[PDB]
Amino acid sequence: IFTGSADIKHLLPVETQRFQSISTEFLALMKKVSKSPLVMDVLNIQGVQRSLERLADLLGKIQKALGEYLERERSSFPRFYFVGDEDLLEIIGNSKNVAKLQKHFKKMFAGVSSIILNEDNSVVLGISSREGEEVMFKTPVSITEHPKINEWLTLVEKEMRVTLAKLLAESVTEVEIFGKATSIDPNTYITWIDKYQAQLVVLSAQIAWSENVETALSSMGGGGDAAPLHSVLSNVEVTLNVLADSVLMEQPPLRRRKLEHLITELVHQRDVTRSLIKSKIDNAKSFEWLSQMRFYFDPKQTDVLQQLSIQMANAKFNYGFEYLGVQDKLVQTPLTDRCYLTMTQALEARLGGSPFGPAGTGKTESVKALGHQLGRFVLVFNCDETFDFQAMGRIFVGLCQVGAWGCFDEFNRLEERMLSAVSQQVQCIQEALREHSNPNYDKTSAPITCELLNKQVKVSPDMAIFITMNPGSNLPDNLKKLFRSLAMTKPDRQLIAQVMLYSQGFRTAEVLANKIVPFFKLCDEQLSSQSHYDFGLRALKSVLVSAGNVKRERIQKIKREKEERGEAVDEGEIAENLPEQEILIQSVCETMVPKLVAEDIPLLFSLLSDVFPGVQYHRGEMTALREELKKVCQEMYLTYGDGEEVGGMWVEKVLQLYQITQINHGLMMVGPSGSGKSMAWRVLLKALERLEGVEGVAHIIDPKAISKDHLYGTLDPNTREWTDGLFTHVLRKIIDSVRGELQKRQWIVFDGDVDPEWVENLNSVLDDNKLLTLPNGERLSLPPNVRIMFEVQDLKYATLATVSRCGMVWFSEDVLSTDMIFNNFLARLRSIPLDEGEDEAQRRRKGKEDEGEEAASPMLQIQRDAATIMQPYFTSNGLVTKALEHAFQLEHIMDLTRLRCLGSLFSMLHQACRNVAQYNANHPDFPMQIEQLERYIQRYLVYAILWSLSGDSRLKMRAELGEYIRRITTVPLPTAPNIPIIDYEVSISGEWSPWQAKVPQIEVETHKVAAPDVVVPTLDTVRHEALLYTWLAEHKPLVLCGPPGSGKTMTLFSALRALPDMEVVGLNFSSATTPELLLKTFDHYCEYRRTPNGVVLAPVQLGKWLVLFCDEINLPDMDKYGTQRVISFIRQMVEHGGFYRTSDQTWVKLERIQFVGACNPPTDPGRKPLSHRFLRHVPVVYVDYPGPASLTQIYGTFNRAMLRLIPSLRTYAEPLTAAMVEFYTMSQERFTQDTQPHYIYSPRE
Amino acid sequence: IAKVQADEQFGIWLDSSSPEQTVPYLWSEETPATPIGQAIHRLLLIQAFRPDRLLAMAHMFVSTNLGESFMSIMEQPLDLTHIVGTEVKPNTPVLMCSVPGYDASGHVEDLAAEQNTQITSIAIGSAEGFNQADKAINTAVKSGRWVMLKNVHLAPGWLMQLEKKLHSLQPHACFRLFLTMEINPKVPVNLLRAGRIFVFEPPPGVKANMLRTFSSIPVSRICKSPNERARLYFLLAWFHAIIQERLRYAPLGWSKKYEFGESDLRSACDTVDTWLDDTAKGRQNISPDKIPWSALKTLMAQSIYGGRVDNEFDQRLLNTFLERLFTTRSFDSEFKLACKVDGHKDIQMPDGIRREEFVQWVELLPDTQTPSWLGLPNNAERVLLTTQGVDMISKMLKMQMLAWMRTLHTTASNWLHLIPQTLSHLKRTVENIKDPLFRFFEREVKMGAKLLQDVRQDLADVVQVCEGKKKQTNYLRTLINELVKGILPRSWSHYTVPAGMTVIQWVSDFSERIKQLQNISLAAASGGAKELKNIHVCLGGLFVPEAYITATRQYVAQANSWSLEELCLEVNVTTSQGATLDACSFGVTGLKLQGATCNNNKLSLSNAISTALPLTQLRWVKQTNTEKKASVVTLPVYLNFTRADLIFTVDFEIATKEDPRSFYERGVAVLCTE
Ligand SMILES: Nc1ncnc2c1ncn2[C@@H]1O[C@H](COP(=O)(O)OP(=O)(O)OP(=O)(O)O)[C@@H](O)[C@H]1O
Ligand SMILES: Nc1ncnc2c1ncn2[C@@H]1O[C@H](COP(=O)(O)OP(=O)(O)O)[C@@H](O)[C@H]1O
Ligand SMILES: Nc1ncnc2c1ncn2[C@@H]1O[C@H](COP(=O)(O)OP(=O)(O)O)[C@@H](O)[C@H]1O
Ligand SMILES: [Mg+2]
Ligand SMILES: [Mg+2]
Repeated sequence: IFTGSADIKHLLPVETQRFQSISTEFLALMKKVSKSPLVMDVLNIQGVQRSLERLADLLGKIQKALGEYLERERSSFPRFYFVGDEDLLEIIGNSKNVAKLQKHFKKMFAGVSSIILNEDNSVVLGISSREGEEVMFKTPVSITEHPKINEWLTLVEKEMRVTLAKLLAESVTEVEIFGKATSIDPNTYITWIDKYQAQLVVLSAQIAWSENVETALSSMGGGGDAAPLHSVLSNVEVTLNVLADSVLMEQPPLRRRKLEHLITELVHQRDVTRSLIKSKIDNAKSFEWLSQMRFYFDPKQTDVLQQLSIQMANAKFNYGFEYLGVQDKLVQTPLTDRCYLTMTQALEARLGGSPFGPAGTGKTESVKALGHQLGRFVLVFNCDETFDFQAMGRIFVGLCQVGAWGCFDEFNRLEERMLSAVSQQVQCIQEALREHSNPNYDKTSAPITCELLNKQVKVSPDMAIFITMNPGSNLPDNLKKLFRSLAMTKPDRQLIAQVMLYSQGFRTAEVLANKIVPFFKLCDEQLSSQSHYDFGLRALKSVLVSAGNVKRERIQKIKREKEERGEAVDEGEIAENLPEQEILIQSVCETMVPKLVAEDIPLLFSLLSDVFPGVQYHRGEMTALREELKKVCQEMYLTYGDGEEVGGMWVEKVLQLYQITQINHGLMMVGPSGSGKSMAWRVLLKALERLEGVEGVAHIIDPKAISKDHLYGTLDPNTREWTDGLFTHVLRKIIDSVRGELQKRQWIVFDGDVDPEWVENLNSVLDDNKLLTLPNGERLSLPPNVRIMFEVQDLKYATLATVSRCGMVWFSEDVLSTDMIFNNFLARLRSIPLDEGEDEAQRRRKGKEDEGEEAASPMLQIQRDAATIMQPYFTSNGLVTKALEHAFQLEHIMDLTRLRCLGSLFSMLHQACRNVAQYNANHPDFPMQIEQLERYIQRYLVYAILWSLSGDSRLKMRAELGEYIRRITTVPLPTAPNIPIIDYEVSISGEWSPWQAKVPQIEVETHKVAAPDVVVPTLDTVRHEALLYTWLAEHKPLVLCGPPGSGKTMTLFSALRALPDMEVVGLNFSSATTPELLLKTFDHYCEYRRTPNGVVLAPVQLGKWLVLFCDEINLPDMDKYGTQRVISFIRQMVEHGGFYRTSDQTWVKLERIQFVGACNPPTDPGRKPLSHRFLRHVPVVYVDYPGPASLTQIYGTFNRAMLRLIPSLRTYAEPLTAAMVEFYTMSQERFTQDTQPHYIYSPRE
Repeated sequence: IAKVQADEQFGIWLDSSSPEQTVPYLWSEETPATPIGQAIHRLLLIQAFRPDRLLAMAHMFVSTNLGESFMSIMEQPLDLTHIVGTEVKPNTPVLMCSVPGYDASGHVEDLAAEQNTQITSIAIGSAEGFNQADKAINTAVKSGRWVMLKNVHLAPGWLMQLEKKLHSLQPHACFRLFLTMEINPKVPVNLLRAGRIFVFEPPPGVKANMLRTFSSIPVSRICKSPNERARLYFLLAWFHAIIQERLRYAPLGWSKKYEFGESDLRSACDTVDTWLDDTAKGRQNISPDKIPWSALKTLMAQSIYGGRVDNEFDQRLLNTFLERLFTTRSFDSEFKLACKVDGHKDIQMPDGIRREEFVQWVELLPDTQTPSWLGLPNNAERVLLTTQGVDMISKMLKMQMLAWMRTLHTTASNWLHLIPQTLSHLKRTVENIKDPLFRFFEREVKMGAKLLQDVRQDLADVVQVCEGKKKQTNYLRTLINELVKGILPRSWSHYTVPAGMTVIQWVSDFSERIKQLQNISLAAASGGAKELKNIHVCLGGLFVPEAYITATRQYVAQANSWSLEELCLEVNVTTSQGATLDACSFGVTGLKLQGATCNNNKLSLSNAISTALPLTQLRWVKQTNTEKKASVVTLPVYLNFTRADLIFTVDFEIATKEDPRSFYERGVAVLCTE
């Protein structure tokens, strides 16, 4: 506290000196204890305990004194109660550094976001709002004559109120002479609008209309003719026509918002005047007129705060003259008229208002609009989990002292204890307010006090409290007799849209609203229920604003096109000759189509053509970006399509993603697994880099692979040192721009599920504030080029707060057709060699066309030949597609994804081409010709489809897939009558060969008859060893699942040990498994080598690869939001090929690491099913029990090895084994797990 | 059943006002039954024949068993003297629970005045209140003083501490603690268990309500000039009494039980005072024309009372009351507060202009209040009585619940036999997908089939576990408890159902819905798409009937190429069987009309409980700017009898000379299901 400020010592001279003395003694004791850090030496210090008790006493006293000073400062200027202790210290301490106060003005005041200072920062010239709007003080306040923050800040507030009052007085003076005219010049009207503030212009229009109506009624009460009201209505019509003509043109955004507010107000004024004319109101005291909000302006009043009176029904208020800046004007729908009447009636009786109803009806918005209409500072308390309870008593004290309104958002969602505490505080405050209503109470001296924070606080009469409720529950019992409740059951969306469209220049606003509102109702009802579907009134407002923007863009386009040629331009003529329905439908589709799933798009278009008949959507193509996308997709072997062509939907999704990036700063891709999200944003980034010339850098930051503290950073509780988290470090590195990072497009992709733990701190980032707050206190402003991106699978565990804060493109699984995946595989095979390691890898980047390097390696030639051979099988109506479609019908032990099977098949075809290469290298004299290569490739293709699609299923269903293949294929198959085709293998020669030819009847010796390191070869054993070799030569995170004891780990070890290059690190997982275990395994068996390219994690043993056996992938427990943390870490570190450190916060790239693991069926208890995003890379093998014949063979060999000890008993080797096998089978089919959970009978028994 | 046809005098008893008094002999028995047997047999007969008089038969059955005067002592007012002086221990707190909105401290005040024992009354809810309560209790323990602690329901924690304190005390014989409170679940169970609970309900009756209101308002406030204020207050009190009594007959009177309490009364009184003072300017008398009737009506309809009203039709009904009562014609000597009390007698406004005359008039009201006083139909009392009878039977059945594997097994087997097996999903055709009706029916059949397979799997697994062959998972144990206890399982609630619905009724309606969906699927398979337009579907049977209305609108708009926003619904009731359907007309079955009869598509008021519309036809015609006629009334179509879900609002035309205000006040509405 006393070191982070420069003026803090001046304000508390006794205190600062006291702490300084305490600090000198404490530093002396610190040096003394540092000399002898031993505890025994510490306890032997002469009188350390007495001095320490003295220090504790004094430190507590100065801390209390500091609190008392802060309380005095708050009480001497009420608005500091709205801002925290640390920020209070920052404001009071940085008196000379006035520029540091600019970031707290948005909390103390309503619309005040900055202060216009002088050249030397000694005189506050005026106030600047958040939108850049400024108010110039009539008499500027001088900091020099009032050095204390208190006095000059209070003078700022007071003279701001005074200058607003004077501005309103002269504004009324101008709008009077505006009103008393049958024709207003648009130029002078626009000059008046620009020259004054939006709030003040709106109030001036309201005052002028109210006084005109009052005078008209007064004249009518004596005359009896309706002419004055007709004149007033005609004047309002003329003003609306002028405003519409002006808003049709091009205006600056501030003047545009002023025009929108004026149109919204004058529409309501015209409606009220029409109602008065129709009702035939003659006297000014009729309730048909008294019920409307009336404004009375008397400049003769000496006090500015009492200059303006706002009266409706019985209640009459005084304008608080709080400066609100450019707020959002409410439409004044009749439901809000009922709201205004009820709330003002409640405040007249000194009761708080409690509107209730479903969300989205505009409860807190209506309360805030009512507060702003009276010019009262209104705070909205979001009652969600972002609840600031500890400082709310201070906030209520501030509301009492300054006269600011306070509104809660959803009072029922508070927890019971917070609800009770806030209810008690509100009850005390409301009783204090009701004490103002006693007629016998003296008004000359009215010291009304309320008990808050164990002290008496004066409650201003102007302050009020609103509690917004939402049934489905009701107000607390103590607050039921003090609050007037109101039912916000249904907003009048038709009038909402009609007025807002009329304010946007749409001539046919009524028809468009009457069409758009039921259309949104149909979108809510007919369309499939999704979490991210927002069809409330806010979405409708945003869509209508976007439609207005599109219409203005069309008008500007037509005007520029005409000015390019030799014809004149008339804005009204262009606007008249313009289809509004097409603009509205284009806006709706642009806003809503990307958010929709594949099946809902035809539903959207059907409903949209039903409501809007005869109009169509024309897609806005981007030819330059289209060509760039085509070039980039060709560069990295993707399939590209236009419109209905194959790949057209994916390109459309990429274009929608580009639009969302242009519009929003935060956005999400919420496509299911294996839909093309990563490739979409990668190709978009590279296409933008190649088009705009701005280098694009992406920071894939997995949010769940590391803890929240490791992601955001944690502060040391003792030494108060701040450690930057991964996201915070990345953001700080971008902001600093030591290497020109502000000149490059940074995309912070998260690539992980979203849950409401690590997105809580991102809420401020995703807001319009674009600010990041840290526990230390530093505030990080999001640079314009930084684009927060989320690449998630679903939204099952995401709050509405983070979803509504960002744009979204849904990448439905129908987007990624199997044809383009096949084309990608074929192109990658035809271009990317496999024998290449570090060489021929960067050379692909070096070669834009790779001319002259076609016959670089015989590997490339043979894989081109193989791809040419298998091309007729990977077409749309091909063998592989039909096999995949059939296998989707088949059931699998793990849930089945298309890309898992496709990746497994691609890997085994890669192994087929590598086997061809090996045979070619072993036969230099006769290389394999085209015919033998074709035979082998077709045979291995059938084999690979069979072992990839059905590799996860069980035996007879594997035979089912095999017979399906046999009836759908044309390649010759084995001709044996009654043998499964999976039993056959493919040799180098074209013909098949049974696996039994590779199953020798070995003879184990007497010893090690049952030793663990004994693997008697069987059909299943040899097939699985071959499959393991195939999937380990590709270095994939292969996964084996099966019933316990089936032989998973054994066969994996047997297959892996045949390769003298990989060492297995067995890791056993369970419910307590965390990525920290993998980190310890890494730092034990590996080291972080500092390669110049980047930090590389490699095993200590050079030349030998590392395999990490994870015995149980399933057991790690799902979190409360699912998505096992270690599984997500493994996914990130196998897909992106690396992970982020927890100390340095730099990318680490793995080298020579594999992640082969074992599992159990998910149907077994405690086996959590694996996520699709992780299962996509990993192939899965079903290692079932050996079965009768395999058991007989293996254990006959074992029993022969046994009874070799006793020569006489060897004759009983096979009967004994047969007895063992039959007894085991009978026991296994007798004691099912249903009877008892421990009745598992594995070959381990 | 045979005896029903053989008795010619059955009609005079069935339609009798009090059939339960004289139940004719209709049972066959071998030996003449004892009087208790006669009572129970007649109770069953009344339950089957006239369930509304179930309570009345119940009282005589209790009288036959336990003596006539068993319930007599309850009717007499509660005597505090003997119950407090005797049979209550000094350490037992007297918990005077009351229905919210009605106080009970006055009874204890009168008791203390009669017993000439000084007493202190303490409010609860504030810290100094707690301190004063503790000090007064401590003083009373050592001095034998009575202590009141008002509104103790606000502090459950302090209630637990107070109960703990009262457990460990040595109270004096004259000491006694009175805890007045309101009905609220937040209060501790231990305090209720250790106290002599007393329930103080407000006495029902319009007369009692207006006496309470007039006693609450001080005489000086009413006596304030002008003298028109007394009549204004009497009108306000009458209106408050009408709505408060109408709250009882729900949902017929009010679509839901709103919280029309004393706070609204005080707010309305303050509004009347302020506006009458503003208009009067202190004059001793003002003409009734000059009274701001519009201001009072608007404030009492939008803010004072209509703030808590969310349903549009309840707001319309409140507007009807306010426009009928608060008018200049109210000051006329022949003004009729209520019309058609018994068809002949009409309650008239008292001619007096003073508060004492108004009190004298209200005290002279006959003690024969009927729902027609409130504007409700006379059979509303019958509906309330039969609802109370059903609730009383359910309450005793829950009481009697305090082995079952075979009963659950046979119940589940019967349910599985009753419920149909399978639903066939509609086949997706490229031509059929464009039809909105086909899309809606496809969604219906898909979600209904999902629910059907879920329910059938659950029931079959319940049958298996009741056979002792399957383990009990958490979902299973929960569902078994729900079925055994009778609560509808939460899993089988994917479509809106009436609140407090037993599982058996849900199963019956589920089977009916799946039968209807099977018929729809068969028709769609047979005809493809033409038959789906010419199918008569019950709106109650459909899971989301508003989606059906939307689908009909969409189909009409698409077939005739009109825009969807230019279509309005016209309802025609045709009694002919199999009436022809126009190209833009859809048949509807099962609609039930409440409180009216429709003849030639023309409403007429009736005293029947409900009237079944033979064949409703919904037609979508192009919107016309022609003004609505004065004889056209808008009726809500509630999903069920609870009147909690609104689907669409039909329009109908009034027959002969019937006032639409009566239609609004009588609670006339259409129900998709009964
Ligand atoms: N347009 C395309 N044309 C051809 N192949 C494509 C295309 N898009 C994607 N693929 C292929 O399909 C794979 C899946 O795409 P991508 O990796 O982008 O998915 P993802 O959505 O990030 O996956 P997951 O959500 O499962 O993590 C790509 O790696 C690529 O091999
Ligand atoms: N009368 C109205 N005029 C214009 N917009 C409205 C109106 N009523 C509601 N809205 C919009 O509906 C949204 C509702 O949000 P809000 O009022 O904050 O939550 P709630 O409706 O739950 O109180 C607001 O964003 C507001 O813009
Ligand atoms: N073909 C085979 N050759 C050798 N041993 C086998 C064979 N089939 C089954 N076994 C036996 O089955 C057991 C498999 O157990 P194991 O794979 O370790 O279980 P888990 O995979 O659950 O750890 C081994 O102990 C092994 O002796
Ligand atoms: Mg909200
Ligand atoms: Mg991805």
